Amino acid sequence: MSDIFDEAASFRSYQSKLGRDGRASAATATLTTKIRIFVPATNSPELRWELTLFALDVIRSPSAAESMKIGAAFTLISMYSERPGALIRSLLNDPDIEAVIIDVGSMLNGIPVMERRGDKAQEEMEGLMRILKTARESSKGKTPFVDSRAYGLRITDMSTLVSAVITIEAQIWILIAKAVTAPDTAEESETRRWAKYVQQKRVNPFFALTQQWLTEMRNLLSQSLSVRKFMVEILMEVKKGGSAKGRAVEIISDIGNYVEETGMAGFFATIRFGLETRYPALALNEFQSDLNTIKGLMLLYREIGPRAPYMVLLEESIQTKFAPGGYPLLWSFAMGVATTIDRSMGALNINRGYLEPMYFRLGQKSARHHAGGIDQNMANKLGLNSDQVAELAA
Amino acid sequence: MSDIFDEAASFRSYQSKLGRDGRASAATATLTTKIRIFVPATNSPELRWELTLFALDVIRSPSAAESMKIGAAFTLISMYSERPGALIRSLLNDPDIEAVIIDVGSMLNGIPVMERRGDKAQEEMEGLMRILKTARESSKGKTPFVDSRAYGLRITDMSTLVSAVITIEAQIWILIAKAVTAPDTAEESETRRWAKYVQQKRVNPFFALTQQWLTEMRNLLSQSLSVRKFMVEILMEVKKGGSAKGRAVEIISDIGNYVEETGMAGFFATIRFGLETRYPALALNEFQSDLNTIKGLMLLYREIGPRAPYMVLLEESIQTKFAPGGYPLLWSFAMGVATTIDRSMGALNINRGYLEPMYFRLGQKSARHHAGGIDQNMANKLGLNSDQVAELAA
Amino acid sequence: MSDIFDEAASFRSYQSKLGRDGRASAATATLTTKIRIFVPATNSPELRWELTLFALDVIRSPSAAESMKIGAAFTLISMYSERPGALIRSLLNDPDIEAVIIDVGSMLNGIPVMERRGDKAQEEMEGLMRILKTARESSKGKTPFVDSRAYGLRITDMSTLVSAVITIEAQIWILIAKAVTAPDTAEESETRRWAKYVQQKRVNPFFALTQQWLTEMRNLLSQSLSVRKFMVEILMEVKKGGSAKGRAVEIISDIGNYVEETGMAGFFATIRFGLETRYPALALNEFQSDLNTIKGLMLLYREIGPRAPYMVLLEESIQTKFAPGGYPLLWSFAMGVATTIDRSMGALNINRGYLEPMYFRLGQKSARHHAGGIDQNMANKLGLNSDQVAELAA
Amino acid sequence: MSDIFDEAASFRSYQSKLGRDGRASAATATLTTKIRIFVPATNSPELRWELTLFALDVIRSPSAAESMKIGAAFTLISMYSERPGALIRSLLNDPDIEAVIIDVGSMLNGIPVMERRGDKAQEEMEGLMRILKTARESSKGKTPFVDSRAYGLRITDMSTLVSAVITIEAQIWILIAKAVTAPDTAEESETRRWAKYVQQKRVNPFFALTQQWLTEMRNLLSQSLSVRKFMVEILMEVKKGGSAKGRAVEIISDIGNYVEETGMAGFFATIRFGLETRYPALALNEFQSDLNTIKGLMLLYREIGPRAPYMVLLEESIQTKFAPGGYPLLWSFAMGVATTIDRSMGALNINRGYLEPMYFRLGQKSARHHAGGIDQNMANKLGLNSDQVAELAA
RNA sequence: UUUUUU
RNA sequence: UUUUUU
RNA sequence: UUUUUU
RNA sequence: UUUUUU
RNA sequence: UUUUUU
RNA sequence: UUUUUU
Repeated sequence: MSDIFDEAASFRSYQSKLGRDGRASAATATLTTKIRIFVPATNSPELRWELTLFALDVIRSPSAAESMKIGAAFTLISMYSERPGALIRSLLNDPDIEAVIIDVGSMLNGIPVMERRGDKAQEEMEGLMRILKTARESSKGKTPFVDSRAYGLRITDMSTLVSAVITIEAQIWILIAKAVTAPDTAEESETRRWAKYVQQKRVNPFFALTQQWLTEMRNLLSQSLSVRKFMVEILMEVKKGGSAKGRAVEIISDIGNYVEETGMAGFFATIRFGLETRYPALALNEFQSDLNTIKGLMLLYREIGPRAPYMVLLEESIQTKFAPGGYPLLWSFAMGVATTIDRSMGALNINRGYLEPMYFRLGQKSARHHAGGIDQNMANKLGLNSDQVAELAA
Repeated sequence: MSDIFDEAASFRSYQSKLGRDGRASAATATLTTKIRIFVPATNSPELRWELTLFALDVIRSPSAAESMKIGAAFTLISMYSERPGALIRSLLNDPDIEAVIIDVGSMLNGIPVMERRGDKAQEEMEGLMRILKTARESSKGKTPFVDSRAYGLRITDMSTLVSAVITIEAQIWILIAKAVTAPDTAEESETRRWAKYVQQKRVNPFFALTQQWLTEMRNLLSQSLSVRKFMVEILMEVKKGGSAKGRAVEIISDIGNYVEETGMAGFFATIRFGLETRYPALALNEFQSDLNTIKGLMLLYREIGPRAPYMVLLEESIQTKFAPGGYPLLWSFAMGVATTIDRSMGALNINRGYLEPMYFRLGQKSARHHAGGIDQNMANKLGLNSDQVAELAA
Repeated sequence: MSDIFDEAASFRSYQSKLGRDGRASAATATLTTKIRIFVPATNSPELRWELTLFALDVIRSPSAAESMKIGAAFTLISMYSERPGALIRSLLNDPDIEAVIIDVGSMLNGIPVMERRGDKAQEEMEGLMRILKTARESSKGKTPFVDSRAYGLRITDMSTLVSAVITIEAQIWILIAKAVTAPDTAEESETRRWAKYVQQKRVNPFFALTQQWLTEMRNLLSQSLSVRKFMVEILMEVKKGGSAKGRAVEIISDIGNYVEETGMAGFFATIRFGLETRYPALALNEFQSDLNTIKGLMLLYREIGPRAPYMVLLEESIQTKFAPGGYPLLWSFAMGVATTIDRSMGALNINRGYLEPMYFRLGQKSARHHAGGIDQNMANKLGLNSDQVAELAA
Repeated sequence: MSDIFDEAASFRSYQSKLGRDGRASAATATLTTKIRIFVPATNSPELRWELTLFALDVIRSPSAAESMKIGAAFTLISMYSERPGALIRSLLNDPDIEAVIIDVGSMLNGIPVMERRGDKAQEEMEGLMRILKTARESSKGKTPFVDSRAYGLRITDMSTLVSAVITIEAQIWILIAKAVTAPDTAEESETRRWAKYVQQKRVNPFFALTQQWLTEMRNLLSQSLSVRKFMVEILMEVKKGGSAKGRAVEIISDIGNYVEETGMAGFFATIRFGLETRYPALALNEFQSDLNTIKGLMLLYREIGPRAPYMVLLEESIQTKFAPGGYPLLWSFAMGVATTIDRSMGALNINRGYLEPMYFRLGQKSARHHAGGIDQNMANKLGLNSDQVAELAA
């Protein structure tokens, strides 16, 4: 009767937020891994330049352990800040890892431990020398930068160090946009971002890393989750306005503008196209369940919080519920109308197992052959029937 | 049902202002660069004239470091004020740089440090002499001014110094309008502004810098963000009325009238043409999402504050969300009707990847062949059907 | 009549807080002096030990400039903190001086500048070498510590460094109690404090500086006001409870317990003895004005704020109004009863020009020969007349 | 007039809580020392017995570093708990030190590191062997226990291990009562406590450590503040009732009953004797200031919190204000009446510099020759005048 | 600063 | 201005 | 700490 | 930017 | 990202 | 799970 079909809606709403309530216990505590991070102790430009060169070499090194690579990545990311240790310690929310901040102090060819020399330090020094030697020998004499003069470059001016560091941060931060979604199909959007930032003169093109180093760093970023979590935390903190933003922070926020809502193109495309742009072909007895699921998904997305856009980057378990597969019909309709309407829509790889070609064809027809689609008109267009006819005439 | 398609609007509104709340921490502090600024200590016209000649030479100098160029630019901009040091210190909001104000004191061919002569001063003196020599030799004997007599000119009268300084400030401030949007396509609007100010007799044409110096200064301004931030802060402070405005301040505000809303022509054109000038072809099921996005953008623009018009100049990350690409359909419609209606509209370079030629054609037709477009008439024009027919007859 | 003698009280109350209202302008800005502070960049014990040895040598050095001595003192005081630069920058309220924090980085015999070596650094290195040589030659081969082995001691363990640093901070902080009140008559209370802290095992007596170095440091502390202001700010910050206190902080607070209310023994003795311990000889027509002045002084002291106890250390101008001389009669009475009652009271040098021997004799008599002094008894001692007689019998 | 002498009370009350308000900053952060703690990983009795034997040897060792001694003490104290690591981590509030909990795992003659054997482990093994050898050689073949058979004793039963561990904890916890007050004058009250616990059969006398080991451990406890802080935290946590108490916890609480209010005998004796036991000789114009100070001290003690009784153990700076010296007159009176009344009172060493023999004699007379001291009688003893006379007749 | 008993 | 004890 | 009666 | 009348 | 006029 | 544009 009347009561049923509403009890169903309440049941689905309750099932969506079924057990996602309360607070968990500390028993489910992940084992922690020690990660050694080399941060610059002082503000001298030469020390910071040598440190970032060392971090580039370590990241490029093939014999480097994963923990050393994560340490080098953390050193690189926090290089712009005047207090990298404070930035790392105050913007770390990774239960998987524990970070031991190490102030570099002075600067040799590698790093001088300067803590009980001879006792448990010489082995670390030889290890760092081996890492550097393997990094330099692995490449065919090619420096990490696309320009050989950028590697063996002496930096003593603060402005030059700042420019080079900003360029390195920009080139690193380009990769996060398509690091886990489709790392193989990258180097096109990344090149577009690099060209955009070069044309804006925000980055000096002299310090441009080669594509081999970029591929290695992207592979490291995709393999590791702690680096992604740290960078997402940095993005969230920068997104919060209120204070003055520096050049590095502004570049990071501009990149995060592209980073947001990555890996969830299906859901947002479904929203924008199938749900909005109201077409008379919506209520047809095969889209009502999908509409209810979509509404529940919007409520869940609002409930998640500030980490919702970067759900794929943090690899949230909630992301699976957002993926198409629970609403294949409306999703297929929406991507059909998207591919017919948006030219850019159509390069997306959507050869899934629930394509529903009938509904894709229905959406394709609904986009063009359906009708002009005159929605409720606040202004009284009494004589616009001929206008609608002319618009549909194309 | 009824509830859906409104939950969507609330979801998009919440997603727009998703994480832009709260206050950030001091951990994300950009590394600061020392910038040396030479300000005139006294009000003697000869000292100020020599100082601005030195600043012109330093800016024109090719061997000058970037920090020295920024110092010379800051010296030039604050030259009009009777207390340049106070103006710089009370109108600086650049976290990227720290300014060390240096009172010039006396005036030699370069600048006399007059602080422990011999100790850490002789090297600076030789450096300044090298800068001046390189600046003079780099040009083919051409002075920065278009008139050779304007360079080696003795100034002892306050009025002549004021006139020359005002001319230099005007010619510098013309460049900010098209410094980052399209610096290459400049020298047309800049020449138009210069002709306008010459015809108004606000600037004395004798102190007219050559186009080579203007190109060098524009390149420096585009490369550097601190100078842009300082000049935008000056524009914002001058825009606030209430006090008496001097000739320099009035010229600066008149230039800022053109400076405002630069680099965002797409968004404002979309507003003015597609949104306003209500055409019966608006509600057609492919513009509703764009309308919602545009409304959210207006709310965001109102929320930003007084820095909203100069978003491109400060290179805000929020500017990316305002750029066309998130609403290509309504944007294309609006630029179509603009190019058909506004003659000046059409010189804009809009060969983007989301042009949507079908909607551009639809807007072109909507501008002329659609209808006369009679909106709600407060006055009862019962007999104006023939008037509308005659108006449409063209 | 009745109205008069109350208008007088209101007049004196208004005269006390006559012009101490409103906010001052920035025109009265003291000229600032640059002070170079060498802080340890890292946490390595050897670097910190070498740095504090260098600071001890600089303080002991006779050829050192005053600014260098203040820098060495600031380096010494903030040595215990893990972030000396942050502690100095967040606890500095000295308009007289500006502090340029310098991270030491590495550690040579002196300090390596490690910033454009050769350019404006070699002269500083030779200056530091001259400072060290003069410091070592000035003494008759005597190390700053009372033990010659404590100077040329290698420190690699964190615990030993912490113990030595705590001892040095304690021995430095003993001097502030009697640095400006009576520096010449010191070395008795200072020795008592040192013995107290040795018996408590809070300080290791091996790192005990000689008395010559202590005298030099006390002279430097008395000469300089910025060091006193910084140490008073540290005392005020430590006094505020709420957080966990370390060994250094606990020692500093324990010393500040003695530091408080220094240099104002006359006023507080007058309060405690003349005002409290109510004697029938108070209201005698020569103490009413002094009572009114004392009440006004209490109101002023409450109004001053948290800096009231350390008024002599900061050399407040308000301290002059608190000194005896505006109420010599009641002050003389109070010191008379104090010298008769308190055995320790009597070592105070009070041979002032307003001693009023008649009132001193009156107080001496009031202490003993006056009466037993039975105040209002809450418990009804109906039979205690004989008890009072026996008590007065002595 | 009437207003004065109350403004004085308000002034003293405000001066007592002068600057003890607000929250301190993190700039005043003490440097932290790494402390290595060896905790038993499993519950096997043999492993725990070997671990506590090793800790006893390390504490007795003269060549052991202070950090190793603190680690051994922490291992000993938390030995009773089934999860020593959790107990240490959840009951540590020492900003001076950082604790790195180390699970022992297996058990060799010393401790097997069992973490990358050969790499940075062999040196630690040789160090532990040297520590054990020096500990065994330093003594004249004397085991830490008073019985030679208790050292080389095999423990495989859980009950025997529990009994031995409880005995060791008891003998360690006896020392805290007089570790910092008068460690030299100990071994009398400690022997009395040991005899009390032996007569109660709570501790098995077979595991009785020799007096040399007890003296060494007491010296270590007096030297170190972190161990005292940890043990005081344990005492505070145990004092909070509500849960079931084990034998070790009950013994610890019984010992803490004696531990409480240590090192503050002067203040509490002054309270109990001078303030309570109301004598007609109180209000005599030389005790009113002391009464006000005592009231302020009671308010401060109530305001301090649960850490108030163990103020001397934590070496609070607030303890100095509680010590006699700010109220020598009432203190002398109270100790006089105490020495006349309480037989145990009189062994206290009170040969201070502010004894005031006149007031001590006055208190001695007030105790006996003053009067019977009949206070307000709720029951109407109309005929008890002869009873009071007989009571005074003695 | 502290030196009792409990 | 200041010269004790704590 | 405790040493009665009940 | 401005180019009338008043 | 941006390329008009004002 | 993901593969557009921005």
